Amino acid sequence: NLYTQVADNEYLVQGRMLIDEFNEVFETDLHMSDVDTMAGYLITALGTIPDEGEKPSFEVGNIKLTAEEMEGTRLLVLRVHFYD
Ligand SMILES: [Zn+2]
Ligand SMILES: [Zn+2]
Ligand SMILES: [Zn+2]
Ligand SMILES: [Zn+2]
Repeated sequence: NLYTQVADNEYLVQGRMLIDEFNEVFETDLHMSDVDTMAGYLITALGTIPDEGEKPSFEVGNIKLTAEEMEGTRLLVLRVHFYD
């Protein structure tokens, strides 16, 4: 699967998940031109590639996206929290 829940309002999302897929699953409104995946989305939004083990976040609307797992410079897994 491209994502899994871990707790109320909190999920792990594979970097390869399409932004459009994420919006369909989660009822969100993310958009970014010339970028198709959630890995590309978060990397672009952060503006810098995190070190392995470094877990910066980007907030947008009621969502917080965290770089949960890097494999070299590839963003493998995002953590997503939803707020009210
Ligand atoms: Zn949490
Ligand atoms: Zn740093
Ligand atoms: Zn390192
Ligand atoms: Zn390494």
